[PDB]
Order: sequence, then structure tokens, then C-alpha cells
Amino acid sequence: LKSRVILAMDKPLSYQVLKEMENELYGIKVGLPLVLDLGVDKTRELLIGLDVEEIIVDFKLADIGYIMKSIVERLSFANSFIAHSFIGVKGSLDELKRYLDANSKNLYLVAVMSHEGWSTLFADYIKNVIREISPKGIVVGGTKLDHITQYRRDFEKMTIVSPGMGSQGGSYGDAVCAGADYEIIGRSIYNAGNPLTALRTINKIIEDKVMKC
Amino acid sequence: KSRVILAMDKPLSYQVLKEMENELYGIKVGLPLVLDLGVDKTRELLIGLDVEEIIVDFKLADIGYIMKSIVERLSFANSFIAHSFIGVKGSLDELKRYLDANSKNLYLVAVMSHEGWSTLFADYIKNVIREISPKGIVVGGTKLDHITQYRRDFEKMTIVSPGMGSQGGSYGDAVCAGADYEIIGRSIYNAGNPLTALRTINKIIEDKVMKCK
Ligand SMILES: O=c1cc(O)n([C@@H]2O[C@H](COP(=O)(O)O)[C@@H](O)[C@H]2O)c(=O)[nH]1
Ligand SMILES: O=c1cc(O)n([C@@H]2O[C@H](COP(=O)(O)O)[C@@H](O)[C@H]2O)c(=O)[nH]1
Repeated sequence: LKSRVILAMDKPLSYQVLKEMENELYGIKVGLPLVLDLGVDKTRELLIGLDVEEIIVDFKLADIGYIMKSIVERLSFANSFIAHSFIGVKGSLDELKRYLDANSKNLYLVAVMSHEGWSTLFADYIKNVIREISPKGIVVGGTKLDHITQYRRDFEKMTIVSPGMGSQGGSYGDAVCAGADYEIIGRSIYNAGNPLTALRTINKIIEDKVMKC
Repeated sequence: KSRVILAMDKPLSYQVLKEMENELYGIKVGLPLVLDLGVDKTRELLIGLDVEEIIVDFKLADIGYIMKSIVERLSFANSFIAHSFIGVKGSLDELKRYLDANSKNLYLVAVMSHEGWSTLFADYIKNVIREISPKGIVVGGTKLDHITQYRRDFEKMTIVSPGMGSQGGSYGDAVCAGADYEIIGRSIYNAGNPLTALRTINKIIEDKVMKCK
């Protein structure tokens, strides 16, 4: 089958390794630590040499609209961007969404985070923001499986991406089983002795889990 | 003495900054700047400057591991801004610990300046701030009543307030409402003569402060 993995590239991997990974990943999530290390120019060059379904730039955008737009205009190599939902619509997400739509870029909104300290106190407000903005997708922690299932019910056509797998405790495939489309995986791949073997192993586990699912 | 923190969200010349250094409290480094110049040239530009405080503002809003990875790359700065919404355990707690270990200041975004910022989480945010006990907080200068309220609630905290000029805030009103410093971007860096703009703004702030004091 086809991979459900989005590589969280928060640290550089060699072109050699990434080249082999191309056809065994759904996408790559480009993180701020990576871009700070390589610079925008070299980040773009790196990705140009790669062929994956989706390149997602994730700077966890959470500012006024002007600043979020200023950031994304500098990163045209991405297909999609991640922003927070909690910042709200007027003068923040509305401006960003307008710009991204005008430039044929996708938006993902952070709905529920993976760490224990995240509050789900404001799900009604968060859902309204999401419903209002109408992003391509949302981020829902793979450590919060019940939230994944809840969000999939409340948003049937939404792309759901789920991080917190491996390092943070999520067992590979549980998020997809609970309703996510893709699982975001960072350290368990890029810090592995052999990141390629790590990816191939994970793809197997996910395949197995989904079937028992 | 200046109460202005220059929001450097686009490059300005070393030439100009050197004249500005003695007429500013501090400089807030924005993400578009660092994307443009790269980290190493950002370092070079700013360490070569003499201001009281350099605050790196990438609106930190991730898990602890990632937020720490980000700030470790910009440790020349004195202070960092993070969102309070993301919560404590596994996020802000790890960041605060790391920042403390390195004698860095943390500012938490408490109330944002745009219209879409919800008052719904006011109590939750206050709790996070009490739990973390950061050096300062960010409270929108377009939200003067919130500044005053937050000043009463956290009399010992540094309050910095953006939204002055471009977003409609009148220079000095934020300080008069009880903020220590005002954050100002476009009104200065997009001015025909940024130096003149800053001097004009400093004059306006001084006049206002002398009246509200
Ligand atoms: O709630 C969230 C949202 C995220 O985007 N992420 C991101 O998912 C990735 C997880 O990386 P790791 O597999 O090494 O735990 C990181 O890029 C992180 O910023 C997360 O961990 N939790
Ligand atoms: O609620 C907030 C919080 C901010 O940090 N800011 C920051 O304050 C600055 C405002 O710049 P400007 O004066 O050009 O509006 C920007 O760096 C922005 O990211 C804000 O505008 N509103």
C-alpha cells in the first residue's frame, strides 16, 4: 500500500536517505529548527531534489495576519502550512487564509496538541474557528485518540494529521485507526541508527495495525 | 529614556540601527527578519548593537523539545516570547526550565492585539502565567483595559504592548494603561525615515507619559 507517514524533518537528513524515503512517505513536514539550520535557500534546494505528495511547512503560525502572511510569502516551496487555531479569525487567520487561497497553498490548523499540558477546555471555540476558516486539514495529537475520533466525526472531509508517535508515546497506527489520515513522525525516524530501516519498519507496523483495526 | 521596543520584522541597515540604539529600549527580532538574513547574519547584525534587551519572537508554540531546539539556535538573545495558550506540562515547563538554566527571560503572550483574539480563555491564560512565572507578558496595546487589569494582577511583571501605530494604538496609551514598553514595527521600519519616525514617536510617548503620570 501507500505510506501514511509524514516525516517531521526537524533535523537534517542526508539527500541520500531522503531520496530513498520519497516513495515510502506521504509527505515531509519542514520544521523551524531545520529552516534555521539550513536557511530558506538551502531548505528549498534540499526539497527541490525530492518528490513527495505533500510538503508542509510547520512554523506553528500564531501571530497577527500581517506577520503570518509575511512569513509564508517567504516559503513558496511548500504545498501547505500549519497554523494555530487558538489565535482566532478576525485580523489573524482570515488574512492568512485569504492569502493562502489566493496562492493555491493549503492550510492545516492545530486542533488538539500532543503534550499533556494542552487544554481541551475550548473545543467549541476551536471547532468554530476551524469550521469558519475551512482549512484543508487539522492537527490532532496521536496521544489523544478520543479527540481524533471526535474530530473525524465533526469534520468528515477534513485531512487529519497526528503527531506524538514513537518518542511521545503513541503506538504507530493507533492514530490512523482512530480516524487520522496521516501520522507525523520525527525523532523515531531521524535519530534512528538507520532512519530508512526505521521508516520501513514503521510502515509495516502501520499496515498491520490498520488491518486489525 | 525610550519605552520603545523596535519590532524588527524586516531588515534595517546597520547604519540606521546604530543611530537607533541609543533611542530605543530594545529590539524584538521577528521571524521574517531571520528568514531573510539567516541566523548567522542576524547574530552579526544585532550583537553589534547596544540596547538593553534583545527579544527573539517566533511566537513559540510547540512541544517542549521543539521550542528548546529553536531557542538554543538563537541564544545570543536575552529574551524569548512564547504563547501561554499551549499550556504547561510538556511544553512551557520544559522551555522555562531551559531558559532559566541559561539566564534567559521568557515572555508569554497574554492578550493579543487583533479583533479575533478571544476573551474566552482569559482565566486559563492567567493561571498558566502564574504557574510559569515568566519575566514578562505580551498584552495588546489595542486592549488598554486588559493592560490595566493585567498590571494589577501581576504588578511585578514586565508588560510589553504591540499594536501601536499601524494597528490603531496611540503611542503612549499602552504605557499610560500600565505597560512598561511599547512594541512598534511598521510605523518605524516602513517610514520614509525610520530614524525620524522613532524620534517623533519617542517625543509623543514622553509627552503622554508626563500627562498620565
Ligand atoms: O501537538 C503537536 C503538534 C505538532 O505539530 N507536533 C510536531 O510533531 C512532530 C513530532 O516529533 P517527534 O516524532 O520527534 O515527537 C514535531 O515536529 C512537533 O513539532 C507535535 O509534536 N505535537
Ligand atoms: O498580539 C500581538 C502580539 C505581538 O507580538 N504582535 C507583534 O507586534 C508587532 C507589531 O508590529 P506593527 O507595529 O508593524 O503592527 C509584530 O512584531 C507582531 O508580531 C502583535 O502585533 N500583536
